[PDB]
Amino acid sequence: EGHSAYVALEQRVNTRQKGIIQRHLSPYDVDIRGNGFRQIYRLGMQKIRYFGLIGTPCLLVAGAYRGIWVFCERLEDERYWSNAL
Amino acid sequence: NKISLYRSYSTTILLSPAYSLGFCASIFIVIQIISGYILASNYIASTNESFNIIHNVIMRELDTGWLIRFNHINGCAFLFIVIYMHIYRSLYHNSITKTSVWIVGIIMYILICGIAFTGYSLVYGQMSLWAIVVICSLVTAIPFIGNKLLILIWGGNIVSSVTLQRIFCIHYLLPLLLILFIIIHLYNLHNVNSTGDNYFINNRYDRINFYPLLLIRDVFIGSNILIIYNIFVYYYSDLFGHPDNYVPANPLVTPSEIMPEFYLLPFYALIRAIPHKVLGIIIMVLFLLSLTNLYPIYFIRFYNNINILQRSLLLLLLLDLVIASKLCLLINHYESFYLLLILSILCVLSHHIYNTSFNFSNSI
Amino acid sequence: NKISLYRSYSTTILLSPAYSLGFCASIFIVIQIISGYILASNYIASTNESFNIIHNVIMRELDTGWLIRFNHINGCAFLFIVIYMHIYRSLYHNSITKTSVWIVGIIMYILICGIAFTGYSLVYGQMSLWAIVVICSLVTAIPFIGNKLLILIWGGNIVSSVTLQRIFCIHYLLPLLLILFIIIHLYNLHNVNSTGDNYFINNRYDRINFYPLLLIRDVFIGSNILIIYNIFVYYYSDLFGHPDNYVPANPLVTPSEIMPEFYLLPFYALIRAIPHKVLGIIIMVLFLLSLTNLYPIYFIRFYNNINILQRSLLLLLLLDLVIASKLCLLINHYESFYLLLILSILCVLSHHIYNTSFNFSNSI
Amino acid sequence: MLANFSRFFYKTFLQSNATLIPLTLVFTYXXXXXXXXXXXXXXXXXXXXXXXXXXXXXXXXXXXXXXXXX
Amino acid sequence: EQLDAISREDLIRVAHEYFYDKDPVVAVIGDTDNVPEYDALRAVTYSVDL
Amino acid sequence: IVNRSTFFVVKGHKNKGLIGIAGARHNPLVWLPTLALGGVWAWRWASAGTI
Amino acid sequence: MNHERPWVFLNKVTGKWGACGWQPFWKATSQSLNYIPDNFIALRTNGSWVRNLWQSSKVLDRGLNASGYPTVGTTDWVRIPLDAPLEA
Ligand code: HEM
Ligand code: HEM
Ligand code: HEM
Ligand code: HEM
Repeated sequence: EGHSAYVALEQRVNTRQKGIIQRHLSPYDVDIRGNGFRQIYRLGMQKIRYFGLIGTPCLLVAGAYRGIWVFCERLEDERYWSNAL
Repeated sequence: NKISLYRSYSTTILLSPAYSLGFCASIFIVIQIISGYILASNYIASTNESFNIIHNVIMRELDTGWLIRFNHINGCAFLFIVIYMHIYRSLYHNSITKTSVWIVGIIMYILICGIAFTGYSLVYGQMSLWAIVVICSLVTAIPFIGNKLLILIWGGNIVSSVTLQRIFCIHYLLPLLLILFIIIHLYNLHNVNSTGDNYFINNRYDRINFYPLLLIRDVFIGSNILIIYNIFVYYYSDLFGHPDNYVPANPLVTPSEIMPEFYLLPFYALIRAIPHKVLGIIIMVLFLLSLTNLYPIYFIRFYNNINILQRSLLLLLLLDLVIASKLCLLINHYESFYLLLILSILCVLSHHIYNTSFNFSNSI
Repeated sequence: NKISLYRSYSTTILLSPAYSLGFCASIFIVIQIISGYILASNYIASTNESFNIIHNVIMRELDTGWLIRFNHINGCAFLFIVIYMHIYRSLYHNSITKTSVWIVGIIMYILICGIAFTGYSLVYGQMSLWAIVVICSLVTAIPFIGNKLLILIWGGNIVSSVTLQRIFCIHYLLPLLLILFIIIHLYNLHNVNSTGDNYFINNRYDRINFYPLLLIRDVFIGSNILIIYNIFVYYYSDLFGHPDNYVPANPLVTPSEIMPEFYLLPFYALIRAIPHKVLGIIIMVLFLLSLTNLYPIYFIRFYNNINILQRSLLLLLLLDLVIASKLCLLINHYESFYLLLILSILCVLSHHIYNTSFNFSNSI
Repeated sequence: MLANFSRFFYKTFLQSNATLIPLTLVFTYXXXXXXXXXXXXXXXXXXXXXXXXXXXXXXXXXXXXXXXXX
Repeated sequence: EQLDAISREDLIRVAHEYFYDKDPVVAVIGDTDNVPEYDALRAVTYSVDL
Repeated sequence: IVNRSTFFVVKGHKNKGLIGIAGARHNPLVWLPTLALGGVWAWRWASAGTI
Repeated sequence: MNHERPWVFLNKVTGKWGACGWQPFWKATSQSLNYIPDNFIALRTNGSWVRNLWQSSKVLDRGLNASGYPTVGTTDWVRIPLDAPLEA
């Protein structure tokens, strides 16, 4: 791990770290249900908003393609029903 | 020294469940390797015994030879599904910055397409024979040395027993090279580490040990995806296939519609949307070569971030590929779908993966 | 940086031409891989049409399928000759000190013996069938599972096309594992370097660049070895084989004498010199396991020098092995040679490769 | 003589890969391929001529011609 | 007077006569653990492209 | 030649290539005889004439 | 082109002298009307070496002690430059 590209990068870029205090609890003292429903709600809402954002162009283009698909499908149905093939 | 085992490799904490797709693909590679080795131990490659030895010996003389065959088929299909999800995630999170990992992955993708095609050729059925014929007709369009080349590929003017035997040797050989390339894939990744949901440069205090947390997450996601996989093995065994491949090959008869497997359809579209055969070959080669990142080499290039516009365009690319596959299958009877087929193919060919910083410059 | 290429790895100046045996072995591994891949692309494994497609389709319909087959046979023979010389050299210069290199080498030797056996089985001739029968009968002596295991291995009570198909798949697969183990062999060697004629601890001023001097020496020695090898491919094409293998196998008829290939005879001797079957199997396993250096594991051990007495005893080992092979094949008509066969086997089993410093100590 | 000839030969042929590669190809063709291989072929074909396949075929045709007209 | 009459082509010819694909003489004092040996140095006095 | 200042300039990242030395390469027309002879020589078939 | 300026060989034991120099020459072809050839034997000079040779002829033929001049290889010939008139 010490001879890895990401370790080399962190040594080149980051300074010698100082003044950082981390606190960790053992999993036997942490409840798996502790922050469950709140996180479910928050993440669901976030993903709903984000997909509503980034999905709009796809929705618009899919609507245009659906219009074209309907037109072509009924054109070909009319062609087949009149022996015009 | 168990501690030394824990700390031999550390990753970011932002590995969402979407980062187990590589492990799922590994599971399916293992399944394909084992099932294929068991099948090959009961397989004879010839035009007089191949189709029979699959449906009359493998699937009816053994206890669960049918189960082994269904595993092989549906494992191929699910391997392709998982690999497509893997690629889509890599594009979504701007993982092209992992240059070694990306190049090895593209090589593996091309290899896996080749493996799937050659394997589908081994069931000497109607679809297998006529897919071989169509692809080789693509081959013979090469200027100058095409026809001779075709003969060398077939060992004759038609597909025959020697053709099946060489295809069998290729199908056996390639997956092991794929295994080596997977090893290289993982070696490069462990050299550069994983992106995660967001890209950060972390010191050892911000990273976590890979073992055993991520192995347990991989087991969990793998069991879920194996449930989904086995739903198809036992209850939709023939959903990822065409029934005409259960008809023994008839060189004198061509099927009504020759259609490849769902995971090769996009490539097939690139051939139907380009009228000139030579131009189609050239465009396919350029497409495959352009998925890579082998140019520039000695010009300074670096990678910037990705944004919401790019993510939305990626979703659009997915839509266009799906539409192109369906339409390229539909154009056989209805000729008015050429408009939408060509439109979708042109849209696919004009998708930006890497934002060229060279877009902006000044003239002398 | 061409200079960086020259200095990437350096070795000792005391590399006599005897240190090209590994390169020659790699040459014959390459030849075997290529010729075997060409043969397997024209091969059908089945008792009905195996012997026929080797002798009637591969040899007589292709342009030089006969030459491919002869290359493959004599390449196996010469690969074993070169490996035996390689082992003899490594014992002569006390190369058991390269612990990792030696252990990988022994694993590779076992793999190659298996590859040779499974390959010889594929020619469904009299010798192949009855060598399989004898070996699998030796399998039948295991306590409490000999018949269940034998049935599992053969797929039935008798050798058949399923057995041929298993053997074909194993013969195809094993050489690729062999290539991986060759890569590991060379990796370890580069880690610990070579011995040369004598062992010295040299600084960089006493070592020479490996490339291109030793590459050119390898080319020269390989050229001479290939001349010698081709004198057999073209003029003595069946010197190492047995004519009874040019007879299609009859399960109802047993050959007068069942003799394996000349590179397995020593093992066969161990079987013939031990009247009890279980004891013979135990001795075979112990022999193969004692060739390795996996014990002691945590006790402190180190290797001292080698001397003229040990080299003379090494010559004696060679003599005993050769005589044991010849006698093992002679004893089928001449009963009095059992004495000399047993004597040679006993002399072989009590040969000291590693002189243990634990031979001298005191008591509490 | 050898000094000047050596200098000329080196400076003309061996100094540049642009000439050394075609010189090597000329050696391959007009010496190894069409001078040793073809030479041995012609020599073998000539030594064993009385019992040649072509000779046998010709004699066969002649004997058939003789037998037919009788 | 003789120094302003030198031609660039003449200088190039002199440089090519004595440097390109010639045997050098090397002297090293110090940590020869890192200084390349003669053989490598003899192989870099010419280029494949030329 | 491009009529653009479209390349990132870095200290010392100059005259980098694979095969030769920048500024010391022949006219690319000197390799035409080599390529021609190599193509004509290599592109040939061989048969043992076994009946 | 840049070669040596013309010189004078002088043999000691025989005591016999003679001028010499490098003569360029090329394959004959059409000439140029607008060009009078420059000084080619003594490049970049006003051609005084002829005057120096004419002046020095009496000195050399009379007998010159040229032991202070370089020799030509292992022979008995020495080179006298014609950059300046020779008086000794
Ligand atoms: C060494 C590993 C493998 C071996 C030995 C092997 C062997 C075989 C054999 C003998 C068949 C024909 C039997 C049959 O059709 O049921 C086959 C079919 C097939 N293989 Fe493989 N295979 C291997 C790996 C793979 C891989 C990695 C893939 C790709 C996912 C793959 C895809 C296929 C496909 C698509 C078929 C035809 C499916 C069908 O029968 O309809 N194989 N393989
Ligand atoms: C057999 C098919 C493949 C397998 C088994 C495979 C396996 C893996 C594994 C195990 C990882 C690390 C775990 C992870 O991050 O998901 C990974 C990462 C990656 N793979 Fe693949 N891969 C495959 C195909 C591909 C393809 C086709 C590409 C496209 C070029 C690709 C590109 C990547 C990238 C970019 C990453 C790192 C993503 C990141 O962390 O930023 N892989 N792969
Ligand atoms: C993947 C590489 C290889 C493949 C695909 C392969 C395939 C085959 C096949 C199809 C045959 C039967 C055809 C015949 O008997 O002429 C055969 C025979 C044989 N192979 Fe291989 N082989 C490979 C590598 C090796 C290696 C490394 C050895 C080791 C010496 C070996 C030893 C033999 C022997 C002894 C025979 C039987 C000789 C005989 O025909 O009398 N093969 N192999
Ligand atoms: C596939 C067959 C084998 C190949 C291709 C192979 C290849 C090589 C090569 C290339 C080397 C280094 C070059 C040399 O010293 O000759 C080497 C060294 C060595 N090999 Fe192997 N080897 C093979 C089998 C074995 C076996 C069966 C042994 C027995 C244990 C063995 C033991 C060694 C040892 C001890 C050395 C180092 C000798 C020394 O430098 O003192 N090899 N081998």
